[PDB]
Amino acid sequence: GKLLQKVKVWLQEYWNVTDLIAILLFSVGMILRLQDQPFRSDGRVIYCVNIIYWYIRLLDIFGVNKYLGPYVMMIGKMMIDMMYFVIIMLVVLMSFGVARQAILFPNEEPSWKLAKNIFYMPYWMIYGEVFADQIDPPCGQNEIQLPPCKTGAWIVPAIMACYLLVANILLVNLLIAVFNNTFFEVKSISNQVWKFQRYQLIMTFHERPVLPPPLIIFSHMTMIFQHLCCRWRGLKLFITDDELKKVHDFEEQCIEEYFREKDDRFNSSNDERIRVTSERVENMSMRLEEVNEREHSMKASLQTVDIRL
Amino acid sequence: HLVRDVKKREYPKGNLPPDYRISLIDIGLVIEYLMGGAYRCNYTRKRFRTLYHNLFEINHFPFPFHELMVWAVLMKRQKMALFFWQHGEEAMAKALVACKLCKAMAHEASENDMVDDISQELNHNSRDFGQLAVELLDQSYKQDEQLAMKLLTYELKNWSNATCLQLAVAAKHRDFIAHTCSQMLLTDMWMGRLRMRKNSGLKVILGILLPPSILSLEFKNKDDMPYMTQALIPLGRKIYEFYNAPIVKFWFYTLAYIGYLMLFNYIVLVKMERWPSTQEWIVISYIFTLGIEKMREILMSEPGKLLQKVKVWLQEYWNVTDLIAILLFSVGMILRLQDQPFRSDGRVIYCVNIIYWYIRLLDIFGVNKYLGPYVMMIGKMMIDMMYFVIIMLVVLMSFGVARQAILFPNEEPSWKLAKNIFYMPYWMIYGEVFADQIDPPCGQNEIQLPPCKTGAWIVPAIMACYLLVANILLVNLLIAVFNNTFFEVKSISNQVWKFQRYQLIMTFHERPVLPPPLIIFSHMTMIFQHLCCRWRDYGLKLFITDDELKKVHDFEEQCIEEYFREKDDRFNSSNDERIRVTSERVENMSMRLEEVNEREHSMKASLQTVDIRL
Ligand SMILES: CC(C)CCC[C@@H](C)[C@H]1CC[C@H]2[C@@H]3CC=C4C[C@@H](OC(=O)CCC(=O)O)CC[C@]4(C)[C@H]3CC[C@]12C
Ligand SMILES: CC(C)CCC[C@@H](C)[C@H]1CC[C@H]2[C@@H]3CC=C4C[C@@H](OC(=O)CCC(=O)O)CC[C@]4(C)[C@H]3CC[C@]12C
Ligand SMILES: CC(C)CCC[C@@H](C)[C@H]1CC[C@H]2[C@@H]3CC=C4C[C@@H](OC(=O)CCC(=O)O)CC[C@]4(C)[C@H]3CC[C@]12C
Ligand SMILES: CC(C)CCC[C@@H](C)[C@H]1CC[C@H]2[C@@H]3CC=C4C[C@@H](OC(=O)CCC(=O)O)CC[C@]4(C)[C@H]3CC[C@]12C
Ligand SMILES: CC(C)CCC[C@@H](C)[C@H]1CC[C@H]2[C@@H]3CC=C4C[C@@H](OC(=O)CCC(=O)O)CC[C@]4(C)[C@H]3CC[C@]12C
Ligand SMILES: CC(C)CCC[C@@H](C)[C@H]1CC[C@H]2[C@@H]3CC=C4C[C@@H](OC(=O)CCC(=O)O)CC[C@]4(C)[C@H]3CC[C@]12C
Ligand SMILES: CC(C)CCC[C@@H](C)[C@H]1CC[C@H]2[C@@H]3CC=C4C[C@@H](OC(=O)CCC(=O)O)CC[C@]4(C)[C@H]3CC[C@]12C
Ligand SMILES: CC(C)CCC[C@@H](C)[C@H]1CC[C@H]2[C@@H]3CC=C4C[C@@H](OC(=O)CCC(=O)O)CC[C@]4(C)[C@H]3CC[C@]12C
Ligand SMILES: CCC1(c2ccccc2)C(=O)NCNC1=O
Repeated sequence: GKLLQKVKVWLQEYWNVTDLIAILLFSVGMILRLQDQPFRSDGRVIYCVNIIYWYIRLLDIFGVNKYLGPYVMMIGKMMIDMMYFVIIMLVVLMSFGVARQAILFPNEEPSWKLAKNIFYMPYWMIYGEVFADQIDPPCGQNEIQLPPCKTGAWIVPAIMACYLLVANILLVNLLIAVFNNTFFEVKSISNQVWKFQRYQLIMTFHERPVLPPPLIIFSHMTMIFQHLCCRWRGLKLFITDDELKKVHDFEEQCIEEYFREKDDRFNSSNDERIRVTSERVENMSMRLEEVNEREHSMKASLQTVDIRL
Repeated sequence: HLVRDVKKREYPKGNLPPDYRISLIDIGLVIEYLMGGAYRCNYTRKRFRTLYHNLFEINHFPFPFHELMVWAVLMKRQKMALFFWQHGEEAMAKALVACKLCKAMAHEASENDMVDDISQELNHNSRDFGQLAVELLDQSYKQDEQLAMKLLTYELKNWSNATCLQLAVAAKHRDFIAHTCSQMLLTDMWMGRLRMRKNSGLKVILGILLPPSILSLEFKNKDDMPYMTQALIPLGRKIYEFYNAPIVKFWFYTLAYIGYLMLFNYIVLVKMERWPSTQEWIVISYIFTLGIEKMREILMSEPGKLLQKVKVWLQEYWNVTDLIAILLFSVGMILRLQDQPFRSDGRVIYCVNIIYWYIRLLDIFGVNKYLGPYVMMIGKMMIDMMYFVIIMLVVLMSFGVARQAILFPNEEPSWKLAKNIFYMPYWMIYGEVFADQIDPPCGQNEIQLPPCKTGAWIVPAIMACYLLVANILLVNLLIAVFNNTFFEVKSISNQVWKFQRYQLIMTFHERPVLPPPLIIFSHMTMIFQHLCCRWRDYGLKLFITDDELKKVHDFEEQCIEEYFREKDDRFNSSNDERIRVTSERVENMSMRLEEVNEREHSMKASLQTVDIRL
C-alpha cells in the first residue's frame, strides 16, 4: 500500500529495473537525436548502447524453453567466478601493461593515452593476438638505420612470455576447472529456480493486458478510463462449501496416512528391528535365569517327594 | 636418544653413560626442545631447579596428572596417556601439548634414523591426541559457548603461560583453528574493540577517510572480553580504540599500500629528472621506512638466538620477498642518483620492482573469504604447471633447433641462434602461427625467389606436429590435471586459509598504528621507550581471576565425562554392536536352554514314575 514498498517490490525483479533505466536512456537519446547536430550523433550513440541492452533482454525472453532457462541461470551463476577471474586478470594484465609502457616508451609526458597504452595490447593477448611485429621489434641494426634499442628492452619478451603463460595456460584453465567443478550444484539449484520463477511469469502474464506494447496505449487508456468512470459506473478456484468440506476430508486422510506411514517406515527400518531384538533377548535372559533357578528348586522338591514315596 | 641429542647440544660423554639418572631438570630441557618456541617448562624454571638441587611436602607437585601425561608420552605409552587424560584438568591444554610433543618426537626419530615403526606410530598417536582435542572443543561448543571462549584463551600457567590457540597453531593442528568456536573467536580479535558486524569493512574505511564518523560507530561494550597482551575524554579513548584494532590497522596499511602503488606506477611512466620528483621522494620514503619495520619483525621475534629468529622470518614466504625487493629498489635508487648510463639502468631496476609490488597485492587480497582460498588455489596448481613446462621445454626446443638448422643452414656461432630457437615456436602456443614464415614460396618467378634450402619441405610438418602436441595434447592434459585436483585443493586450502587467519591477526596486532609512510613516528616512540627505560609477551590472553579458574575447570571436567559418556553410548547403541551383543546372548541361550529341556527330561520321567506309585 505504501509507495516506497511498491518501489521495493518493483525493485525485486532486476530485469524490470534495467527496463526502466534503458527506457530512460532511450528518452535521453530521443532528446539529443531530436536536438540539433552535433547532439544528433550522440543520440545515435545512445541508441546503440540501448540496442545492446534490448538485445541482451532476449535472454530473459529465452526462459520458457525448459532447457534454455537454466542455461541462462548457469551463466548468471558463473558471473561471480568470472569476477574472481577478472580481478586477478586485471592484476596480471596491469602488471605487464605498466612494465611494457615503462620500457618501450621511456620518454613520455603525462596524458590519459598512457592508460589506454597499458590496457590496450595486454588485454587482446588473452584472445590469441600476440602482436607479432611488436614482440621484439628489431633495433640498433641497419637495413636505413634502425632506431636505437631502449636500455634493457629484452625484458619485454621475457615478461610478456611469463604473462602469456600465466594468463592463457594457468588462469583460463583454472576457470575451466572452476566452472567444471560447480556445474552439478548449479544444475540442481537452477532447475529448481526455473521451476520456481515460472510462477512469477505465470502471474505477471496473467495480469498483463491483451494488447501488445505497440498497441497497449489503447488498453491502458481504456483501463484507466473505465476505472475512473467506474467511480460512477491469484487464480483461486473460489470453491463452494461442499467441495471445501471434501478437500478438508481429503487432507485429513493424507495427514493420517503420512504420519502412520512414517511410523511404519520407522518400525520396519532395520535399526528398529535390531534394537527391539536386543532389549527383548535381554529380558529373555532374565526370565530364563529365573526359570533355571526355579527349575533346580522344583527338581529338588520332586526328588524329596519321590524320596517320600 | 632424545636426552643424548640435546644434553650434547646444550652441555658440550659420547654415547651418554647409561648410569646417568636423567634429572627432572633434563626432562624439562627435552620438553623445551620438542616444543620449540619460548615454551619454558615448569621443570626448568629457576624455582624448580633450586628446589631440586637443595634436595640433591613440595615433593607432591600440585597437579600430579600433568607430570604423568608427560611421563607417559615420553615413554610412548599411549594407553596410559589416554588414561591420564580422562582423570584430570586443563584437558584442552593436555591433548594439544601432547599433540605437539608427539609430532615432535616423530620428526626427531626420523632425523636420528631410528626404527621406522617408531616414527610411523608417532604420527598416528599425534593424530590420536589431535582428534580428542577437537571433539572435546566441539562439545564445549554444544554447551555454553561463552564459557568455551574463556577455556581456550585462558592463560595456561602450567603449560608455560600460553593459550590453547597459541598451542594449536604451533601444533599445526588445522581443524582446531578451522572450528566454529575459534573462527568467531578470531573474528572477535579482528574487529578489535568495536562491534558493527553488518556489511563491515566499508564503514571502517569510512572511519579512516572521514574521521568524524568514528563517533557514530557502535564500539564494543565497556568490559566485554578484551583479548590483550602482557598486562571529551571518552571520545579520545574511542579514537585510540579504533586506531588500535587489527582490522583497522589492516585497511589503513592497505590504503597506504594502494597509495604507494598509485605513486610508484606514476614515477615510472613519466620521465624522471636529475633530482628526484616529489612523488618519488614519497616513494623512496615508503620503501626505507618499511625496511625498518621489516627488520623490526626480525628483531622482535619469539626465539632468542638471532639465527633462529631469522629462521622463523624465513618461514614467512612473503616477508622475505619484501626484503629482496627493498634491497633491489635501493640498488636502483643509487643508480638513479648517479648519472648516465647508470641513471637509465636505475629506471629499469625500478621497472622490475613494478611487478613484485603488484604481486604483493595478491596476499592482501587473500584476506577476503573467497579470494583468499583462490590465491591458495593458484599456488598448488603451479607444482602441476612446472611439470607441464618441462614437457613444454623438450618439445618447444624440438621444433626450435630443428628449424634453425633447416631455415638457416650456414650460420656462424652466435648467441642470436639460441634466440631464434626459442622466439618463434613459443609465441605459437598462444595463438600465433607466423603465417608468412610457415612455408614461404621459394625458387619461383614472382623476380626468381631465393633458393629453397634443402629440407624446407619438412619444417612445415614438424611444426604441424608440434602445434598438435603443444596447443592440443598437453593443454588438454593441464585442463585434466587442474579439474581433477581442484576438489582436494579446495577442501584443504579452505582450512589452510582459516589457519592463516591466526597468523594475519597476530601480525597486524603487533604492527604499529601509523601507515608505512608515517611509521617513523611509531618507530621512534618504540626506540625511545626502549632506550629511556633501559636507562631507567606475544599473544592475546585474559589473565582471569582465581575463583573463575576453578569454574572454567569445572565446566571442562563436565565436558570430559560428557564426551567419554556418549562415546561409550554411541557404541552401546551403534548398529553393529547390537548385532554383536545379540549373537553372544543367543549363544548363551543355546547351551542353557539345552540344559532346561534335558533336565525336564528327568522331571517328565519323575512325574510318570510317581503316577505308577499312585
Ligand atoms: C556484447 C556484450 C557487450 C555483452 C555484455 C554481456 C552482459 C551485458 C550479459 C551477458 C550475459 C548476461 C547474464 C546472463 C544471465 C543472467 C541471469 C539472469 O538473472 C535473473 O534473471 C535474476 C535477476 C536479474 O539479474 O535480472 C539475468 C542476469 C544475468 C546475470 C545476465 C546479466 C548480464 C550479462 C552478464
Ligand atoms: C591500482 C591500479 C588502479 C593502478 C592504475 C594506475 C593508473 C590508472 C593511473 C595512476 C596515475 C594516473 C595518471 C596520473 C596523472 C595523469 C596526468 C593527466 O594529465 C592531464 O589530465 C592533462 C592532459 C590530459 O588530459 O591528458 C593525464 C592522466 C594521468 C597520466 C594519469 C593516467 C592514469 C594513471 C597512470
Ligand atoms: C570490472 C572491470 C571491468 C573493472 C575495470 C574498470 C577499470 C579498470 C576501467 C573501466 C573503464 C576504464 C577507462 C575507460 C576510458 C578511459 C579513457 C582513456 O583515455 C585515452 O585513451 C585518452 C585519449 C588518447 O588516446 O589520447 C584512458 C583509459 C581510461 C581512463 C580507462 C581506464 C580503465 C577503466 C577505468
Ligand atoms: C607478468 C608476469 C611476470 C607474471 C608473473 C608470474 C609470477 C611472478 C606469479 C604469477 C602467480 C603467482 C603466485 C600466485 C599464488 C601464490 C600462492 C602463495 O604462495 C605462498 O604463500 C607460498 C606457498 C607455496 O609455495 O605455494 C603466494 C605466492 C604464489 C606462489 C604466487 C607467486 C608469484 C606468481 C607465481
Ligand atoms: C617451455 C616454455 C613454457 C617456456 C620457454 C620460453 C622462454 C624460455 C623463451 C621464449 C621466448 C624467449 C625470449 C625471446 C627473445 C628474447 C630477446 C633477447 O634479446 C635480444 O635478442 C636483444 C634485442 C634485439 O637483439 O633486438 C633476449 C632473450 C629473450 C628475452 C628470450 C628469453 C627466453 C624466452 C622468454
Ligand atoms: C637437451 C637440451 C637441454 C640441450 C640444449 C643445449 C643447446 C640449446 C645449447 C647448449 C650449449 C649451447 C652453445 C654454447 C656456446 C655457444 C657459443 C656462442 O658463441 C657466441 O655467441 C659468439 C662466439 C664468438 O665469440 O665467436 C654461440 C651459441 C653457442 C654455440 C651455444 C648454442 C646453443 C647450445 C648448443
Ligand atoms: C624451465 C622453464 C622455467 C624455462 C627454462 C629457462 C631457459 C630455457 C631460459 C632462461 C633464460 C634464457 C636465455 C636468456 C637469454 C638468452 C640470450 C639470447 O641472445 C640473443 O638473443 C642474442 C642477441 C641476438 O639475437 O643477436 C639467446 C637466448 C638466451 C640464451 C635464452 C635461452 C633460454 C633460457 C636459457
Ligand atoms: C589433424 C590431422 C588430420 C593432421 C592433418 C595435417 C596434415 C594432413 C597436413 C597439415 C600440413 C601438411 C604439410 C604442409 C607442408 C608440407 C610441405 C610439402 O613440401 C613441399 O610442398 C615441397 C617444398 C615445400 O614447399 O615445402 C610436403 C608435405 C607437407 C609436409 C605437408 C604434409 C601434410 C600436412 C602435415
Ligand atoms: C609491503 C606490504 C605490507 C602490507 C602487507 C599486508 C597488508 C598491508 C600492507 C606493507 O605495505 N606494509 C607492512 N608490511 C607489508 O608487508
